[PDB]
This record gives sequence, structure tokens and C-alpha cells, in this order.
Amino acid sequence: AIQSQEKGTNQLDIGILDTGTAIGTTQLEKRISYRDRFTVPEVLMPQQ
Amino acid sequence: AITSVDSYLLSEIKPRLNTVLENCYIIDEVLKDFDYQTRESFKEAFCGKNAQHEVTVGFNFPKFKNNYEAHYLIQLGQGQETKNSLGSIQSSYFEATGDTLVESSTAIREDDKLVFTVSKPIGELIKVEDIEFAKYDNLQVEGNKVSFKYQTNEDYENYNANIIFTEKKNDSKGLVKGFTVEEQVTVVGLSFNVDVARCLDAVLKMILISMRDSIEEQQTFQLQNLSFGDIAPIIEDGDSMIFGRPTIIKYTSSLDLDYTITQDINKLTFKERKDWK
Repeated sequence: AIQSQEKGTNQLDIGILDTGTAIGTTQLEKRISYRDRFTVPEVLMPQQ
Repeated sequence: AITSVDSYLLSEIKPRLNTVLENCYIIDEVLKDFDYQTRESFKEAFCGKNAQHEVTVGFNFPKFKNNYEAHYLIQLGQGQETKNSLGSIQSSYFEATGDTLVESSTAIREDDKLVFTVSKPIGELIKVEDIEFAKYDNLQVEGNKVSFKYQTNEDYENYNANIIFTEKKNDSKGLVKGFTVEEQVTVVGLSFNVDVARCLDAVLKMILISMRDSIEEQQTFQLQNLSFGDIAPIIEDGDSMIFGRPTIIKYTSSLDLDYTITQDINKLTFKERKDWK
């Protein structure tokens, strides 16, 4: 379960970057570890 | 002239960077002091014609996302005027002269002269490569052609040369008015891999050393002086940091304008007038 799915646009001398952040609640009995990666195949984001 | 150091650097760095990266043994020589694995990984990734990654060059503040794997960001800096001429006269000319040029050319026979043809009208000839003419050779320049006596030179009837010359704009008199400026541009090699940033630093220093011999910054942009910053995270709050090591390139150059003089005098005349008091 995922909440507060913010894009977090930044505009910089180097160019644009996304630093967005979200809050996730796991299932029971899981030990998520730092820099573990998630993808959400149902959800598509627009980019240019 | 008025000059733009940033656009000069972009125009000069991009082709040189491409021509080094397409040439494996150059990188193999530049990176000889790095750790073996750093060297081989860089050469595998970015170098040679088959390279799947690529480096990129551009000015700061674009509106789009860049190739943060390896990107040279060019960033126009400060400057100040440093030396002035008396009357601000940087020079004077009898014939409005353009940029300096070097062109390859071949001799041809024409009417028992040898001639070299050049793409533009020759405002001044500085050097015909590997030739010093005697008076007997009857060296003459006319329009966009250099001409050279055939009689004793028949062996050279197809000789290949480089001509160093400069354009003419027009036949007019004037004063070059202006001053010297000392100006800074910063360049940074961005990468999210620190070893790539260190290799991009090495490659950039090599490129600038090679650039010092170019006609552009021999005639203008003189006294290249380099300073180097710390390696640091340029951006720190993505999913990963982006690192870079700045370098500052400082140049001394002339800012000036062609003040043409329309006044010309072609005869004095004398008269005596009598004072009867």
C-alpha cells in the first residue's frame, strides 16, 4: 500500500531531475532492506 | 573583435572529444596512470566506435534532462579588463582584414606560372608551407590566388601545400579600438560514477593541453591558465548522488571594434598670397 506519491520536480543548472517521495506500508512478516527496489507495472508515468 | 569564450570552448571541445573517444590507443595513453580496472572499464564503456555509452557537452541551464552518466557542463564565468593601449588604439590597418585561416591547396601550371587557389580573397599571406621564395621567383598575390613563376620550378608543377592567410573584408582605412580582457569559464565533468568523473577530468586536461597549439587561441584567447576544484557531489538528494570536479579555464583576449576612417587626402597644394600691409 502506497501513499503521498509525489513527483518532486527539480529544475537545476544541470537540467531537470525528479526527487519525488512516497510512503509505503508492507505486508506482514517482511524485512525490507535499504535500497530495495519496487516497480508498479499497472501505473504508467508521462515523461518528455 | 567581440568574442564569446563559452561558444569557442563548446565548438572546440566537442570535435576533439569525439575524435579522442573514437581512438582507443589515445585513451589507453591518457589513462596509463589510473588503476587497471578503472582504465579498462572506461575504455570498454565510452571508447571506440562500438561504444554503447556516450559523453555529451553543453551549456548550463537546459530545460531538459541530460546524460548524467558523463556530461561536460560549460559555464561562463567572470572577467575584467586588464591592459589598455594609449588612445585605446589596439592596432591600425590600411585594408580591413578578417579571420586567420589555414587551407590545403595544390599548385597548378597556368601560362608558365605556378598558382595556388584559395577559397577566399587573400587579405594577407602569412606563410606558404615549406616554401621560401626568392626575388627571382616573382611571388605575387592577386585576388584569391597566389602565383609563382614556373620556369625553374617545373618539378613542383603539382606540389601540395598548406596556405596560412587571412581574409579581407574591404579596402578601407581605420583604427582597431579596444582593450584586453581576462575572462574565466568553468567546465565540470558530471557523472554518477566517481571513477568516471576522475577519467573525464583527465581527458579534459589532455584536450586543453592539445588545444593550446590551435590557431584560435594562438591568435586570440592567449595565456590559458587552469585551476581545479575538489571532487564533490553536485546533487545529493536523488536516488544517487551526482559527482563532478570543476576546472576553471582563464583566457586573456582582446575586445575591439573597427573604427573606419572615411577621410582621405590625396594631394597637397601650395599657394603664395601677398601681404601689402
